[PDB]
Amino acid sequence: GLQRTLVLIKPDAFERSLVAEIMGRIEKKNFKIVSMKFWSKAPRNLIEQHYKEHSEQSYFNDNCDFMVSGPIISIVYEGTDAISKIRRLQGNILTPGTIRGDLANDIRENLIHASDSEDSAVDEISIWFP
Amino acid sequence: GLQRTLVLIKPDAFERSLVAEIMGRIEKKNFKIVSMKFWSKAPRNLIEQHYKEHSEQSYFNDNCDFMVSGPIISIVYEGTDAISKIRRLQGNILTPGTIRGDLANDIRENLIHASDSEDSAVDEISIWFP
Amino acid sequence: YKKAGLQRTLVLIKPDAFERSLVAEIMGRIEKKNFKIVSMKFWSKAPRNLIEQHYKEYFNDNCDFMVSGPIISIVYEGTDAISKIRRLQGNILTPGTIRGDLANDIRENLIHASDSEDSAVDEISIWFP
Amino acid sequence: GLQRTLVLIKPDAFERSLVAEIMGRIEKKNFKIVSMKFWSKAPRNLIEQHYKEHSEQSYFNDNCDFMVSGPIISIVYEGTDAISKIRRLQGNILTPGTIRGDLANDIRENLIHASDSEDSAVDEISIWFP
Amino acid sequence: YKKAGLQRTLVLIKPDAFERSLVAEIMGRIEKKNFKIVSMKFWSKAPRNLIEQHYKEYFNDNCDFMVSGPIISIVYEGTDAISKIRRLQGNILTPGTIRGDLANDIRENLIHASDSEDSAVDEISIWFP
Amino acid sequence: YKKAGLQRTLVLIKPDAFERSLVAEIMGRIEKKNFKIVSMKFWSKAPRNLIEQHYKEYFNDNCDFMVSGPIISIVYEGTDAISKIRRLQGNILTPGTIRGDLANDIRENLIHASDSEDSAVDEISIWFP
Repeated sequence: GLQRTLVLIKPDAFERSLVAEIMGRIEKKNFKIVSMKFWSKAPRNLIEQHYKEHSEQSYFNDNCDFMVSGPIISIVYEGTDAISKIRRLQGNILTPGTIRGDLANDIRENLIHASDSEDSAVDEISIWFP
Repeated sequence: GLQRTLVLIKPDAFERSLVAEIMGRIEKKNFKIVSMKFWSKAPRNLIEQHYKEHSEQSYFNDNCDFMVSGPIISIVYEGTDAISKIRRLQGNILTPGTIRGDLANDIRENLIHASDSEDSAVDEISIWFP
Repeated sequence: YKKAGLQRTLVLIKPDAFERSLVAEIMGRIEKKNFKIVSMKFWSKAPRNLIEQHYKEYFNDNCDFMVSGPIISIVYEGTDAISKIRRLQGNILTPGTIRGDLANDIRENLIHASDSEDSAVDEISIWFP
Repeated sequence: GLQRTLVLIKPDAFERSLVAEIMGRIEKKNFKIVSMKFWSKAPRNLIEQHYKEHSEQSYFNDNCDFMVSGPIISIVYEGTDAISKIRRLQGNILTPGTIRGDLANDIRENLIHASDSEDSAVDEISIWFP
Repeated sequence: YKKAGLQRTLVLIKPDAFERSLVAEIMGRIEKKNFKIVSMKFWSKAPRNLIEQHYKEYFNDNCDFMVSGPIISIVYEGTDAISKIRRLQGNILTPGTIRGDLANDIRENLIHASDSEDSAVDEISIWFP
Repeated sequence: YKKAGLQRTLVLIKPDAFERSLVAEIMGRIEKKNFKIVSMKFWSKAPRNLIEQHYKEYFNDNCDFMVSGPIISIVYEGTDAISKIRRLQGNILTPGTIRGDLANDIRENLIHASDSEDSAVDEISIWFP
């Protein structure tokens, strides 16, 4: 059962030279790249539609400022249970073995975003890959 | 308390060039290779005695076809709590940090098999290493 | 984004890299050498057109390989980027290099990097007008 | 919220050539080295003040003998939630993805020690870095 | 199993590799170069006999090392496998190679690879009759 | 601790290595070549003094870099350690080496290793009297 999920490689991954290292972990898990776009500086409006459900929260503007402070890469990966499986690779900073667990230490500069559900994926994918 | 467990490196590991990568993780955990046999194409009868407890299940024939579609390696590792420890390294595809968690994405082509118990180990070891 | 430099070069990550899951491995070596990405473009199957202009010099046989699977064109920036990355690409006989460590075929060699300032300019023009 | 924790790289890491591999995992998690001391052979009295809460336990002398059988490195790392985060990287031998999980197989020769609490950290840091 | 080629060579993964836990590291470099395994044999302690025939040319001192710990003999297949793998083995002074990156001793050098077509044939015969 | 040898050399892990989080990566390559650590010293900011004596030969510009961020001085021991580690350090153009794979600047080059027996002795004296 193939699925497609959207993944974002945040500006901090570029600053810390962890782009290849992050994509590699996903690649080694056997997921394929269907679509890919490189953003030297993603358009703010595009960032705000993506994080719109956090529109009423405190760090919304900062997270937005951050997502626009460096290049970004948006990828559409394809694979079996891709959405759930990749969301797990991403993990969290308190779980070693995952991407955020082994490489991140901030809840804002967390190197990567992966769709968390089917709806979220279809919406997220339509945003960066209309 | 030393133990010996049986490990199988499945055909997909060869197709995907992950043989060294899998053995390395076990090696780095400090387990030693006691016995090793390389099978360009393991004999089907040997495969069926090994998966005989699944003899009445749907994917039995397919899993069997798969295990005979490429080379295989059978290894007997030795170490403290080897059986339980290695079974954990193997893990599952939903748990990053483990072998199946970081490299597999199918419940059939799961790159590796590790004995799941003492009895299973003694029986499995007598099968590939009579 | 420190990486930045005094030279711009074109890199092509070939289909075989995708089939053998070495895309990251390859990009990692360049990234660790501290070169930055200026432009990047992914093609599920680069246009027959561009492949022809690029190698415009068994021509059709290789062209077929470069069009089979997907490719990624990248523009790297850094000091002496052209030469340095070329050395990273290396060849099938030189261990320590990308082709040296990961490839064993003169056509299916995983990656392409501009060999000269002239090449780089034309190559960047073909993939990034 | 920065914190400082104390970390010890045990003699076995040296024997097994895993010093860089262990420090690398901590480094990649983005923690910085504040202080560092290399001990060809740490002084026994220093080892006993550190493991003094185990003074009445069976393996106390052995663990002590071991900690003095090879070189050791004491490091003070600094980062956000450093104490808790690094304690997690260290993990245990039953949890792959962590340092002990991927590289250790003995509860004594466990390659690394990381402070387990703030008090433990302040005390441990005053011990090796008075 | 694409790897396949036009040449067959013999590799010996020495005891020190096992003691230093570099067996996988070593096999990985060859596997990433895309060479396939044809034959493989593990010896908890290769026969004194075979060690003698192999190096049949301080002879006894080295023979002792090759018989101390375990060894793994492997037959690799690929285009120009003999030469290519030999270059991967390299030497103690050449970084980027197996011996170059991982060894620092002329006897205890982790791995052996056939140096020529003739050698390869005889070596494969000794370990894989 | 087998590593041990017949030669002693001095290594400096520069500030850029810390900023780019390559300290372990660098130390790992030497450790895998099986060299052992004899002496080691971490400096949050090595003394202006020592930097001057070391390079005592734009002098002030480089001295500033070596004093900006932290550094780690290490004394490695092994057979032919001086030469061998020097080769591991290599240069910006040689892939497979530390500078070859990870650096792209003649000043900010991540690591320093004694180039000769004489150098090694003086360098070890400056950082480890």
